[PDB]
Amino acid sequence: DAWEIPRESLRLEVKLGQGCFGECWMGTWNGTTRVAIKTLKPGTMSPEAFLQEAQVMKKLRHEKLVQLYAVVSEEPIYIVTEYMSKGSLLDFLKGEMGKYLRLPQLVDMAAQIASGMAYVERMNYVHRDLRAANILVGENLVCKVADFGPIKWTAPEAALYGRFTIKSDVWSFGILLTELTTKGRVPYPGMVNREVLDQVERGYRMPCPPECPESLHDLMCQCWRKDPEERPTFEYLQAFLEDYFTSTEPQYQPGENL
Ligand SMILES: *[C@@H](c1c(-c2ccc(Cl)cc2)c2c(N)ncnc2n1CCOC)[C@H](C#N)C(=O)NC(C)C
Repeated sequence: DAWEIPRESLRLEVKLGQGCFGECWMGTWNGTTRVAIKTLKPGTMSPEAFLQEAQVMKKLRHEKLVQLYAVVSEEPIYIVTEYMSKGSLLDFLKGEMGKYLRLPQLVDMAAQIASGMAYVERMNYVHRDLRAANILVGENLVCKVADFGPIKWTAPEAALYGRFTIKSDVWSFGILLTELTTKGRVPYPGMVNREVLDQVERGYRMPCPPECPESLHDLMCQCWRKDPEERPTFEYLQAFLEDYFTSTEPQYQPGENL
């Protein structure tokens, strides 16, 4: 295992995250290079359980998935990755940084996540938890996919029958598109989880968010088709979002919030 590294090489400066699973920090690796590090509390999560997501980050490599750098596979376990300067995509949209984002940047972000997911698609994996809080933003508004181990984001066939496919990811990607256009507000405003399952199942889909182009709401609606197989591919979505402003919405004018 060439991914393995020694311990004195990690300085853990700033503390970013925590919970049941363990902490995650900003650090340094061999004195110079800036990294992000994620830790394990041995009590709650088991040793072979926490490893799970790191075996998965070894077998994947793409400019839009957060990159593995090194691992310390002896307790307490450490996982080392590139440092995404600008935090979770959800915080970014909610906070004072995201009030000035308009459609052109928001669509470019969507296209980058779509790229990363089209790579997941090609490699026959399934994400399961694709949403704005597990997208990390970097310098120059680079967005990358982050979690490798919630009914408002999960497709119904998945939430009800455990059927998690790349098509169930496409559903979630559609909800992610509403997070990008409402500055990271919670999808299904006012509805609690049990009420969302009922409504969705009976055909309800979110309306076109204010100032969102109808062509982009149509796309969300393709991603939310009752039938998994009539939802588009990430290859299709990528290509669509990449060319948005020539091929679909060349008329685009900026507005007050998009
Ligand atoms: C904390 C975290 C990470 C991160 C993600 C994945 C891995 Cl394997 C290691 C660390 C971040 C990175 N890479 N860059 C910048 N910020 C990062 N954070 C976000 C800080 O959240 C406040 C990680 C995430 N996301 C986390 O908190 N996860 C546990 C399971 C709660």
